[PDB]
Amino acid sequence: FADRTPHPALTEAKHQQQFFQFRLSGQTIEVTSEYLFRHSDNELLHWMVALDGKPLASGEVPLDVAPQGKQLIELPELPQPESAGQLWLTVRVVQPNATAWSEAGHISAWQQWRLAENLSVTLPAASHAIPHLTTSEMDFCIELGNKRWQFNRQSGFLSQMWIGDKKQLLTPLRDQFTRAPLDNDIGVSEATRIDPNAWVERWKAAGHYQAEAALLQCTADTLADAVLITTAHAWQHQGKTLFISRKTYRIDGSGQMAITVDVEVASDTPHPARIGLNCQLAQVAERVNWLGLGPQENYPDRLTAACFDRWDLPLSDMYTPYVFPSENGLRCGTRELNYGPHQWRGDFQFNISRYSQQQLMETSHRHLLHAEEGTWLNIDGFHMGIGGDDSWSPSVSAEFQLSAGRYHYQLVWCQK
Amino acid sequence: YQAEAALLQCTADTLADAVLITTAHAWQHQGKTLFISRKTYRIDGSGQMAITVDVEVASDTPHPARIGLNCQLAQVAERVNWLGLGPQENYPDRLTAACFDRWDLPLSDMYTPYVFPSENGLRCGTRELNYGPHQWRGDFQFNISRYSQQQLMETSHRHLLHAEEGTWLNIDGFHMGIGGDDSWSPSVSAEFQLSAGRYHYQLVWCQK
Repeated sequence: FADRTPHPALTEAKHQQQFFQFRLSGQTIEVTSEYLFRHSDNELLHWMVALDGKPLASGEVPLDVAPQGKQLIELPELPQPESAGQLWLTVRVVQPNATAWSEAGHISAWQQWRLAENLSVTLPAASHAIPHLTTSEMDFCIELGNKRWQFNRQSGFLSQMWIGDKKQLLTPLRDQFTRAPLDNDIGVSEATRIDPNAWVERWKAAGHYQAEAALLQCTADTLADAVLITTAHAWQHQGKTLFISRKTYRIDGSGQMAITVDVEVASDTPHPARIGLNCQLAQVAERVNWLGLGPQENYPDRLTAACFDRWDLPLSDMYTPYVFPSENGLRCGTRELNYGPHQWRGDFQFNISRYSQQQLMETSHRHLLHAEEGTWLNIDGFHMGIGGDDSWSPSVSAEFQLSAGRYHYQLVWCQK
Repeated sequence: YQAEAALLQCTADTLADAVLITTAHAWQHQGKTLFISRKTYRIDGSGQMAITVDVEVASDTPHPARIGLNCQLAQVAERVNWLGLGPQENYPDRLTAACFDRWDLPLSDMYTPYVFPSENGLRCGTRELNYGPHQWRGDFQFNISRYSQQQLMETSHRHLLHAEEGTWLNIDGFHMGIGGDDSWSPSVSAEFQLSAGRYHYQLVWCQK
């Protein structure tokens, strides 16, 4: 920024430009120096092995590598844990002494790998409570203890949740296929010249910002130990169907709501910017805690600098204050998200903030944004890349476009 | 090749207009779990059986060659009719020559008689498959023949293969590439390996 505060992209540059490259083969790390003239005389390697966030083993090794040379670091016998989960190894190069240009402790290079995974073969514990279904003309209502869910039979969405007598939502949980466009999406270098190939022009022309959801199906069924809700919606713009979404909600005796989503996208509509859900939660909390890539904003085509771990930040750090407001603050590769009493589990990307996508799209300057009531949550199964080979022509590469035609993802929503 | 399926869950439920069966299995080899598979079968009043499959693959097992279903059908028919890429054998990294259309061939043309027997006769990008009274719909790759995968793996020469009773059907949601930059070192490119960790696909099985 003009005051010399970093954008999140600066960390991506730092990581790709590092002077140490790493390879893993079994228990061995090979370190390669990309210095041309200096010996690595102010460098030590810290390694850590963690199991879904929890530390297991750790260590340090001095680096003694000639310019353009290699060093092989053998790791100790790593622990075999009992429990399920993925093991992660992280190495970081630390400069122990100050230089003319850096403090003591400066981190100059890092890298992360997956080690052994143990898949979870334990079935969930059978609860004695059965959720109860009530049918009115307008609603399906499910009760279990103090918890209550309500589904609107006309719109076909989850419209409210109660813990005790405290409402949890200000806006229903609905599909989202759009983002507040980024500068790379807008694709303009001269204010007088509009490119009809820019992503934002293609999305407005196809009617992605105006598309209306029509209900096809909304049904409720009692199983032995669960209530199952089934919905289907079609998004249409002037006759043409753009997207179809089929959903199941399974509410069991443990309180957990499992959401399964299947989406179809018309092959001749421009590929969508995302496939996910959004809602406005009623409560504002101070912290956000997640298990996934972080701690800074990261996107499918800008996530090599980010590391899998357990991260915990104040809500204000989950918003990037770009001077021209846009979609911002995404975290990819996430397995668990905790915010107030809610927990979401799955394999998803999310962003969380006090500004809606509609507000970020309508506002030309960051100082004109005002915090809305509650918190906006966007949870995505899939998200398009951001591009940036240039900013005045489409720059997202074909492997980061959502072009598959059919998409599946699942979430669990529970109260921790 | 030796992995054994252990049952985790098998449950049945009546809905308003359907029966729903739920199963889960784990494939294990000497303590280690390689794959988990969760399935639902929904049989409705129209006769159609909808199958939904979700698979998890351990990140440190070598990526699998395919993720699908197989069975041996009791009947032998003369023709195979499908809507999808064809008419010749095609694989995810060799399908640019094939064209989407409605194809109809005798069963014997769905087998490629390579002199050294192997996996053969796959058709990708398929939306509908008809064989005798059965119809399968979805988005899948399939192969159909009188030889099992076990027979093709054990037999060194094509003249020593014998037709089994009935027809073997393999229906895949996902299939690895075949490679061939060379044949004496791993040659499948990373975009054709099944490395995603989690996989979903669905089929409808009905009687036309």
